[PDB]
Amino acid sequence: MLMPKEDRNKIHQYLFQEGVVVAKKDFNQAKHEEIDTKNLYVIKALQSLTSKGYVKTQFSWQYYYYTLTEEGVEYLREYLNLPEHIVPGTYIQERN
Amino acid sequence: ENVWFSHPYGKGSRQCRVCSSHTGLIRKYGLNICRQCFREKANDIGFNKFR
Amino acid sequence: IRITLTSTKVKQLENVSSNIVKNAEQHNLVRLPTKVLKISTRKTPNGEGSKTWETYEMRIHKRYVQIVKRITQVDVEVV
Amino acid sequence: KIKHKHKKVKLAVLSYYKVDAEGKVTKLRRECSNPTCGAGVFLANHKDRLYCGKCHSVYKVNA
Amino acid sequence: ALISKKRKLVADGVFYAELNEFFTRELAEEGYSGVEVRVTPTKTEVIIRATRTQDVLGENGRRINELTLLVQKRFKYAPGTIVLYAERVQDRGLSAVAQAESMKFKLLNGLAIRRAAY
RNA sequence: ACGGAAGGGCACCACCAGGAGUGGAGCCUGCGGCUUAAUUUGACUCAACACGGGGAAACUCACCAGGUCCAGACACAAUAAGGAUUGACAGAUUGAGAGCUCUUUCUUGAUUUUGUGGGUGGUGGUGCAUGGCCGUUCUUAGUUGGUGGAGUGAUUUGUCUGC
RNA sequence: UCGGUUUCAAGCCGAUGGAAGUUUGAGGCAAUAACAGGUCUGUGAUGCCCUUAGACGUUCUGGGCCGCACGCGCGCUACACUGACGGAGCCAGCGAGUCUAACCUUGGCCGAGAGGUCUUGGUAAUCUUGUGAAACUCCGUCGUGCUGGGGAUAGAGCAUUGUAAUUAUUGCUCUUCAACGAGGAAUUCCUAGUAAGCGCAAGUCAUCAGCUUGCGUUGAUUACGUCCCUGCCCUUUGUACACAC
Ligand SMILES: [Mg+2]
Ligand SMILES: [Mg+2]
Ligand SMILES: [Mg+2]
Ligand SMILES: [Mg+2]
Ligand SMILES: [Mg+2]
Ligand SMILES: [Mg+2]
Ligand SMILES: [Mg+2]
Ligand SMILES: [Mg+2]
Ligand SMILES: [Mg+2]
Ligand SMILES: [Mg+2]
Ligand SMILES: [Mg+2]
Ligand SMILES: [Mg+2]
Ligand SMILES: [Mg+2]
Ligand SMILES: [Mg+2]
Ligand SMILES: [Mg+2]
Ligand SMILES: [Mg+2]
Ligand SMILES: [Mg+2]
Ligand SMILES: [Zn+2]
Ligand SMILES: [Zn+2]
Repeated sequence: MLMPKEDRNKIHQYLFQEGVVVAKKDFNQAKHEEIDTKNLYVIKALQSLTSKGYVKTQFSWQYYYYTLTEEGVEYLREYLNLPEHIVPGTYIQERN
Repeated sequence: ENVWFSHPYGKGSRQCRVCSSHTGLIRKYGLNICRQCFREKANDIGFNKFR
Repeated sequence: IRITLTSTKVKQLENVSSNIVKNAEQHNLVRLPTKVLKISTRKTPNGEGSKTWETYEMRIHKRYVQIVKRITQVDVEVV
Repeated sequence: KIKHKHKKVKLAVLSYYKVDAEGKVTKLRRECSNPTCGAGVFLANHKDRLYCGKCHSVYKVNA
Repeated sequence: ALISKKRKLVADGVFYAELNEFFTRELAEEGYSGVEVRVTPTKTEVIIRATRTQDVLGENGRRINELTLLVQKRFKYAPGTIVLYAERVQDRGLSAVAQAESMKFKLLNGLAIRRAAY
């Protein structure tokens, strides 16, 4: 989709850091609550994300929930240059 | 462009929170569910039938 | 003290009312109208046939120092 | 009677910056009045002004 | 907040509904009877009656953690006020809602209808 | 099952006794028809026709006259750092202050463009391919099986004369 | 309970008693077998087909769904003197209502009105609200003829909703003042606080109720029966019907 590499990894962090997304289905919301972009961009990015793997989705009343797989946790190295397994999302953050 | 979503409340703003449906919306107490969608999910929302 | 409590079911609504007139004697010391919310729509999903109507109902019943903070531990609220 | 694409004529990349005597940066065209044209864009020259390349919204700077 | 008890009790059950046909729409394939929402001080405990239950902790913590932060993100709950207690259903042969899902998957693997219904 | 066949029984969606009417008038509103660029459409006995919660100025919007956009995911081949893509002041433009397309020559940085597939959305079609729900038959009392009894059998008795 | 009744019964009828004696009144629930009944125009329910960039996707601008020789279905308002109007008396119940905000609105002024305005209370058994509703009730005016019954049609002006009122959104003011003189053949609904008359809240909803879902106020006439019509149920009967008169 039409979004230069400062956008598709505008979040390459909220994904690996937080772990999941929420986005009520609203193209032209253009201001995601909890994230700095169009709400269109996250979903279309998550589309592009899920349709390659690394992340799943579920729908339940127009709220487009996303979740990522262990396949994600080694794809956030090719252009998401982070130290290998130095950290993850559902690891020791608040109670793990 | 910026002429994309360049128009408005009324029916065009409201929709059932289950199907995106603009029509036949039940909004008394602000639940915002289709009459049809309401009658299915009404069992556990709190509305039982007595009389 | 003064507490106001509410719920939809009545049993565990009145398993605290009694459970508070018994902490009322905790050291040998010191009903609202029910609100029925009516949703009244059609049985049919489309438009066909006998024109049949169907009321639903929610029933809302409401009632009303060291020992204070260990009494609040159904919709619980107090001021 | 169908619609049409965009030509976006590429040119053989940035066409203008001049070497003097092999050499030194001699420069040509104009810059804007912002650090959003912070020496990463020197302004266009189309017709009647030197409008930006990055500041295509505000900042019609002239000299 | 600032809602008359009418409009939030409505929105209490709406929350329960969306929660539920979220849960069913999410983990029917793992076995799931209803959900209990404890309206309790501090936390809002969501006890989940489930048939097969270890489908909630993944890499020893990695699943309910993935869910707890999910329900709050949509419902704007600040972290740690949503406790996802994950119980196990009372006598799973008690729930039509469970067994219907036990058959939806059963027939969805080609087992003859008279076979997998009877 | 049906009978302008018999015996019972029972209903104001039956009559009787009557009320209040409707059918006539004016306007509201729905259906047809005619009309139209389109007058979106579903439903036609009860059980279509102030019914689709259908009280439509925009939205709704499905129709009609036009104008944008991709919100064409992912794979492959292509383009590709000596420019892939994207964008735009003003005018020409146009309902428009819209850079859709042209003039113009600046941006922009592998983000998506060209193509083959392959998706996706679809108030597009089929309620004579379905689910769920609903209406109706049917507001009435009716329906079934185990065992034995009758019959080669389909079937029947049970589920009955009378009250 | 007492009697009358039964045919032993099941019950039915009368009475006294009682807040209550038609299952006490009214509802919710509701079987088996079915219909090619209706709904893909409620679903991010869905098989197959069609479409997918000059799009049937989507958005934006503007029009239409309202368009008027005509037929029909639900209704609203009336032909008046058991009325219209003007003062006056003044009595309900079911409900809904605002903070990632502008809902229900009292009281003070301004305005003939519609409405305008500065406060105000209420997340509501508290406040709006006794919702001072309307029919109705007391007192007057009019005088039988389209009249002061009737308010359709239309002109002119002032307001409100809303980016936007033109093909009047709706409210107000004055003016215009049509058919209609109790509705042919037909035909709907109804047995008690029911029919009908009367208004009110709720759904809708930015604005718009002549609609619907309910609630109370005033409150009758007439049957407490039949199988004539329409028609359901149970036997028995006949059939050349079985896609079933
Ligand atoms: Mg008429
Ligand atoms: Mg019938
Ligand atoms: Mg329109
Ligand atoms: Mg339009
Ligand atoms: Mg469409
Ligand atoms: Mg059908
Ligand atoms: Mg036998
Ligand atoms: Mg038999
Ligand atoms: Mg039945
Ligand atoms: Mg058919
Ligand atoms: Mg479809
Ligand atoms: Mg229409
Ligand atoms: Mg009708
Ligand atoms: Mg008059
Ligand atoms: Mg009077
Ligand atoms: Mg009749
Ligand atoms: Mg209506
Ligand atoms: Zn819905
Ligand atoms: Zn600049």
